This record gives sequence, C-alpha cells and structure tokens, in this order.
Amino acid sequence: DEDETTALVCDNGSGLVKAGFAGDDAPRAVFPSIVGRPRHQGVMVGMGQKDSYVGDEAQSKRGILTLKYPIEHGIITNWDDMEKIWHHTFYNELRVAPEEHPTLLTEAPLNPKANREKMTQIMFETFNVPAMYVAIQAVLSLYASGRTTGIVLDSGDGVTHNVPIYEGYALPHAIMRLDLAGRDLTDYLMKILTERGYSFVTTAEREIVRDIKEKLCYVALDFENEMATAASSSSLEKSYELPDGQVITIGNERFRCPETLFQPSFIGMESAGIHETTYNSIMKCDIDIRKDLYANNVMSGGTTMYPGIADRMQKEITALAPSTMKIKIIAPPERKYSVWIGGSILASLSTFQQMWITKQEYDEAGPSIVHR
Amino acid sequence: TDQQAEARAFLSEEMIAEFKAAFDMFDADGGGDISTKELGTVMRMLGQNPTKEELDAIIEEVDEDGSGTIDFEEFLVMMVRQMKEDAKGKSEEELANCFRIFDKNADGFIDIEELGEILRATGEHVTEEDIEDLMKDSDKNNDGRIDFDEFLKMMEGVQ
Amino acid sequence: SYSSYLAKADQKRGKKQTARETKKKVLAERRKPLNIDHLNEDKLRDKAKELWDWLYQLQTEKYDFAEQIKRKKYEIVTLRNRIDQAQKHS
Amino acid sequence: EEKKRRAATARRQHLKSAMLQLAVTEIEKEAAAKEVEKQNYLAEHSPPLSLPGSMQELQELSKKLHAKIDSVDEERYDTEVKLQKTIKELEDLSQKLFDLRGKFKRPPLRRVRMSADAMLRALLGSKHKVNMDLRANLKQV
Ligand SMILES: [Ca+2]
Ligand SMILES: [Ca+2]
Ligand SMILES: [Ca+2]
Ligand SMILES: [Ca+2]
Repeated sequence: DEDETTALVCDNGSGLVKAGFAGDDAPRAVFPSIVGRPRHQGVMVGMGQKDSYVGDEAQSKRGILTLKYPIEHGIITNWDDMEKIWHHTFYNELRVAPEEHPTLLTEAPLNPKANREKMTQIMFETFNVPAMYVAIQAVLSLYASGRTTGIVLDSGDGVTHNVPIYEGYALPHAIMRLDLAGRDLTDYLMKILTERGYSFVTTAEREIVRDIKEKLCYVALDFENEMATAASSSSLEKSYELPDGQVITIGNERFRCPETLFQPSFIGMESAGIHETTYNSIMKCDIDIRKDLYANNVMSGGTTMYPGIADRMQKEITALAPSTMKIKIIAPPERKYSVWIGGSILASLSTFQQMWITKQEYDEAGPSIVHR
Repeated sequence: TDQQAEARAFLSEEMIAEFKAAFDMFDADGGGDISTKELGTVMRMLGQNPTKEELDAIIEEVDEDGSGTIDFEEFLVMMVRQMKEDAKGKSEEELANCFRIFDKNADGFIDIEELGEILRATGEHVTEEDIEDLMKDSDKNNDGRIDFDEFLKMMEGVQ
Repeated sequence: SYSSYLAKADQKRGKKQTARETKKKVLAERRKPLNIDHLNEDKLRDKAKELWDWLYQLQTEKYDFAEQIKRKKYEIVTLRNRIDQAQKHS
Repeated sequence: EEKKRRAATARRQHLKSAMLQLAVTEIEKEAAAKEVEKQNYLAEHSPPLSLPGSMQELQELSKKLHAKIDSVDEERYDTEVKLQKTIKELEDLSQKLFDLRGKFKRPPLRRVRMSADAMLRALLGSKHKVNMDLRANLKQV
C-alpha cells in the first residue's frame, strides 16, 4: 500500500495535463497546460496579489493575464513555467505532498535525452519525490490496449505521431511526427464556420467553436460522396444552440474539419496525412515485423475521437497495404486517456516496483540513471 | 533535525542508552556514522543480504544531511519510525484475529447476535440493552452488522 | 460475441499447457531415484526412515499450505465485505 | 443537559475491553487446539514408523514410501499453487480497495521488516531490557 495507493501518474500534454493515482480508471485531474501572468497590478475581491495563475484559473481570467504554453508540440520548452504546472498538480489539484509519493511521468516520442534528465533533476531535487519513472507516451497507450507490438497513431492538442513499438521498444528510426492536431483543427473549423456566414466575435463565441468540433464533428468515410450528399441536402445538417438562443447551423463543415487530418492541403500544409504517414512508418520498419504493425494500429489521443476515424483509416491503409496483409485499426472508447490509463496499470503493477528510479539511485548515479 | 527532535523526545534514556550501544556496533571504525559498508556487515550478521541499491535506499531514508551515512541521530529517527510501524502491525494483527474469533460464522461480519454472545461470554454482567447499545454505537453504516473497518474503529483505543 | 470463442481455446489451452510442464519440471527436480537397491541390508534401515522423514516433511508442509489457504480464504471474504461497504456511489 | 452521559461511554469502553480481553484468551485456545488437530492428522497419515524385518520388507516399504513421496509431493505442489492463486486473488482485492479508499488498515500481504526489538535482541543478546511498545517515560515521584 506504501506505494500501491501512493503512485502518481502525470501525463503532461500540449493542451491538457491528465493526473491522478495509479490504480484509478481515469485521471483525477484534467486541466489546461497554461500559466498566466497578470498584465496589470490589482486584486480579486478577498484575495491577495497573485503572481501567477495555472490551469483553469488562467483560462477563466485570460483577459488580464499573458497566457503561456510550457509544452510546445509535446516537448517542454519552458522549465520555469513547467515546474509551476507540476506544483499546481501536486499541491492543489491532487492535494498530495509529493515527498511521499512515487511519480510516473510521461514524455514524448523523440524527447531529447537532456530533457528526460532535466525533469528528473526537478522531480528529485526541487519536489523531493521518493522515486519516479518516465514512460514514452505511445508506449503506454499500446500497453493499455493489452499489447506490446503494434504502431500507435497518437494525436492530441499540438502533435501527431506514429510510434511503431516491438516487444515494448519504440522504434526510433520509424517514428513520424506531424505538427497538426486538435488545436490546428479548432482554428480551421472556426474559419469554415465564419465562412458559412458567421461571427465568433466575443470570447464566449471563440471558446465554444471547440465544443462544436468535439460534439458535432465527424470523419466520414467516402468524404467524396459526402460533399455530394451535402448538396442534395439531406437531413445531414446539425444546429447547435449557443451560450444564448442564437442557434447556429452546421451541416456540411461538420466533416470538412477532420478531412483536414487526411488532407493537410486544406490548411496550407504540404506534409503527408495521417494514413499515409501510418503507412510510411511501416515501410520504414523491418520487413518481418510489418505484418504485426498492420494488424495493430492502436489509436490514442483527443483528436482521434472524431467518430468514423477508424473506418476511414481502415480503408485508407487496406488500400495502400499489399492484399496479402491483415489490416486492424484498434480505437478504444477511453482513448482520450489511453496514455494515462497505460501508466496507471503499469505503475500499479506488481512487477514495476523494480524499475522505479529511487533517490538512492539518483543521489548516487546523477540524472543519467533514469535517462537509460 | 526537527525529526531527530520528536524522535529523541519519543524515546527514553533507557531507549537511547541501548540504541546507542546498538549504534556503536553498527559503526566499525567508531568514527560517528554507519557507512554503506558498515551497514552491510551488520545486515548480514542480522541475517540479510542486501544489494548496493537496497543498502543506500535504507541509508538515505534518514540521511537528512545528504551525507550518505547515518549518525546516532538519523539512527534514532530510523529506530523510531520502526518502533512505530512495529507496534502498528502488532495491533492490527491482534484486532484482525479478534474479529475472526468474534465472527465465527465467517460471514465477515459481527451481527448483534454474535456481539451479544461474545459479550455475554465475557465475565461481565450485561443486559440486552447494553449489547444493542454497543451495536448502535459501533455500526456506523447502520446496516446491522459490524464490518472489519468498523471493528477497527470501535476497538480504536481499547487497550 | 462468438468471435471471442477462438480466444477461449487459445487462451485456456495455452495457459493450462504452460502450467503443466512447469509443474512437471519443478516436481521432477525435487526427485532423486531410489537408486539404492541391493547395495547393503542394514542400509535399507538407515535409508527407509530418511525417506520416511522426507515424506513426513512434505506431509507437514502440505498441511500448512492447506490451513493457510483457509485462513486466506477468510481474509478474502472480509476483504470483499470491505469493498462493498466501501461502495456508496453517493 | 446530558451531564451523566459520560458514564455511558465509559461503559462501552469497559465492555469493549472486556471483549478484547476475552478475545486474546480465546485466541490462544483456538491456536493450541488447532495444533492438536495438526498432530492428529499427521498422527494417522504418517504414524510413528516401525522398520519391518530385513529382506523383502525393508526394500518393499522403501519402494512404498518413495512412491508416496512423489504422490504427496505433487499434492503439496498443487496446494502451493492454489495458495499462490489465492494470495493473488486477494492482492487484486487489496487493490480494488486502495484506489477506492486509499491506504486502509490491515493490508493482507503486509510487508514487514524485522522489528527494532528484534534487531536490539539480536545485537546485544543479554543486555536488552526494554519492553518497548509505546509507553513514554516521565519522572516518577
Ligand atoms: Ca563509521
Ligand atoms: Ca548523516
Ligand atoms: Ca458474523
Ligand atoms: Ca456496519
């Protein structure tokens, strides 16, 4: 129990932090990855002067603060502001004292060696956690779907990745990163919806375009004869009621937004798209392992939640793969937390105890120890 | 040092006296602190066989001065935490056992019937009112029975 | 849900067959033939009992492992009641 | 204003302690009795051996035993495994409770290191006189 209860799992994202206790089924804490700094001197009624704001209080009060994102494209870019988000996570969100809890953290696919050593330096030397561990994100997603070999298409708020994993070892030279994700996708909907003849003028109009994207957006299979369908004008249309009455209608654009993930050309991106990239990762891997990867395309991440994403991907890679092959696109329902759940499982596991980096290992080996 | 405080506050001269004698044998050279090696020797005399990793972890558990060694102070702290944990384990074990004795019907509970029996089984003189009263006070989830959790709580203190 | 039937076969048969040989491997080690046959006459005497003790040895352990599970089985019953009691979806 | 109520509580305590006190003394009864069952069971399943004559008997018996050994051993093994299975089942349950409550009292597995009382005895042998438990010490008279 000492640490059975006690292991923490913190998944640091570009848009959201997911956090909680190893053992739980889902994150106890989910909140924006921002750190707000007040543009002016003054106070809220009853509070003192605050130097900084994090998560939702930074979002809610955004009009008087300069908002900053510590993690650009999955990589920690500002370490002063990240130690601020961690502090908030332990002390306010989970309300635990960190110096008696083992902490499993996550990093990104080709996270620079030096960063994995730096967050270890900050975990052990400024938070004084007993022990910690850094798992790679795609690797926890895979594992949370039971398996050990597969290829994960991972897509969240600032990055998309393909991480081919074989008997647990993520394959460095076959990993692909595509910098277009849910953030890019909300801003494109924004324009095709203002372009539908609308105005997201006040900040209460801006924010909810993102809630339109999440609730009403679709990834149609045969996106071709779906536009064609749009035109005959079926009961395909969908009206959402705004903060007030102002019933906005979205028929068609509803799927023009996730067609951006297959066609980056919709947004002036010259890069290849999700399905081709799944494939290219795969023809960059060893030959003998390619049947395995093909029958185990595990999807994880908030942006892979658009319904019919899996069917489109299913047919997208069947038709690029040699017919002798078995294609299989696994997309679980909890996928917006796969990464986290994979960490919860792993860290609560009976056999993981012997991989925890302890302060004994650290004080004796330097940050190098956990770096592997 | 704050820990080394209550720690020494906890123990008695008697305690310290012996914990010292004990500490001294840990400390070979007689310098003033147990090293990652001085500890290893005693551990084996004590019948263990720790590994470098294991030893340090055991060391830096009470090494507040990041010395990588343990002084008679950091040591007393350590003895204390142990003293604590020991007594806790012994307690919960005993109670755990008591619950099985009182249960006997093995339904994992203790119903007003068994409670009466066991109570009446004591020498003490008691009337039904007493029994049902103790039940009502103990049964917090008001389900009639007394679960192990409740039993731990109810017996909390009693000897 | 019948595509999962092939999973039953593969899984069960798999694990069960794995368990078997292990048990065989394990049990085999702890076995030293009754090689000593017609090498002496009083040998049997000093031998027979040794086997006897080994048996008694095993027997006694089997009894303990047994009583143990029972005790554990009860730990469970209780540990389950604590789980339900600690439900309160409130 | 329930001035007397104080005596009511003390009673429950007086009784609770009458209970525990009862428990403990019953605890060792069951314990020893238990053992008794153990020696009886063993009493018949492997009674005070009596070495036979000399020729065929000693050999025969020896063969008899040796075969039983593989037998009992297998049983011993199967049992050990049903234990493993069990301990496993409760570890999982000892989880389904943690992340639903937190650290709770009496975990079934109990990771215990040797007691300080042990280490002290082990190291000083004779001179280790302190029935340590919790009782602090403050000047007598
Ligand atoms: Ca020394
Ligand atoms: Ca020291
Ligand atoms: Ca009962
Ligand atoms: Ca109850």
